[PDB]
Amino acid sequence: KRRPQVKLTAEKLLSDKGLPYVLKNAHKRIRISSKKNSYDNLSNIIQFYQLWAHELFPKAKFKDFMKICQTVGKTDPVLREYRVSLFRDEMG
Amino acid sequence: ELFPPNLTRRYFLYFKPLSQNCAAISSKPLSVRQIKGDFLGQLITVRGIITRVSDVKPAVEVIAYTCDQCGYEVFQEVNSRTFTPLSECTSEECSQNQTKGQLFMSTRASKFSAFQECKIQELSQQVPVGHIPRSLNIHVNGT
DNA sequence: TTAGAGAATTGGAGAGTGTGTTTTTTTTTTTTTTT
DNA sequence: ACACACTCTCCAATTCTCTAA
Ligand SMILES: [Zn+2]
Repeated sequence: KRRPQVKLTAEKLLSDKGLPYVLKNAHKRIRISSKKNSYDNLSNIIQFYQLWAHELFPKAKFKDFMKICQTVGKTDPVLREYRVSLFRDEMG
Repeated sequence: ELFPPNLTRRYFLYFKPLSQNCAAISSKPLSVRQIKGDFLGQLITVRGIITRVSDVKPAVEVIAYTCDQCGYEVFQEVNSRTFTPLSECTSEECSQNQTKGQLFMSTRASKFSAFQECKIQELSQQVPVGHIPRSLNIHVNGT
């Protein structure tokens, strides 16, 4: 056989390398200021997510990363279990 | 090995032949006619007059590249008079991420060595009657 | 309204095939024989 | 025989459709 293809998958997201890093650091990473423009602060939010997206899965363009994440986010039940777990933690 | 050991050798090395007064063929000078095909590979001594000298230019020994997408560097060693540069990042980590990145050459981390070429020719008073003088090509590297 | 089982369309991996390559002045400086 | 240009082929990745809970 030819070599099988490599893909983004929910296992990567649920790994310690994956989504928990964002929730462990996002409160410290991003910082808005009224003292800078709407364009300035809007440009600031996407830095951390772009670098994180590259570190997670360097395959594809950034838009493709988001639009790929949409499918597995809607479909996979284990990922949805993790997400309801997050919002239950806030309900706690 | 991570990189070829030639990339970090900061020195040159040469042999000096035996003193004839202690003496072996390397101590006994040969004219340019006496250098037969038997001597290929050996260390010898030659006596004659130099005819022309070239000016110095660099020659590559180890070439360095950079991969754009995965941010990784690879090396290539050159021995022959010509070579083909690399054009694909065959690194295993880069491959397993399916990251078909592009390689670019860099001078700032390559290794060069000085080169010069000359030619030597037999003394006119040793030429046998009716013949035309012969000559040899000399290469010089390093200090 | 979600999701999972089955069918159809497309991409490009990669394997294969054929190919090409070595190789009469005119102007100007200098030595030589000829009138 | 050694880099190239071009052709051919198969296989699996993807989206679309139908069914039932
Ligand atoms: Zn690479």
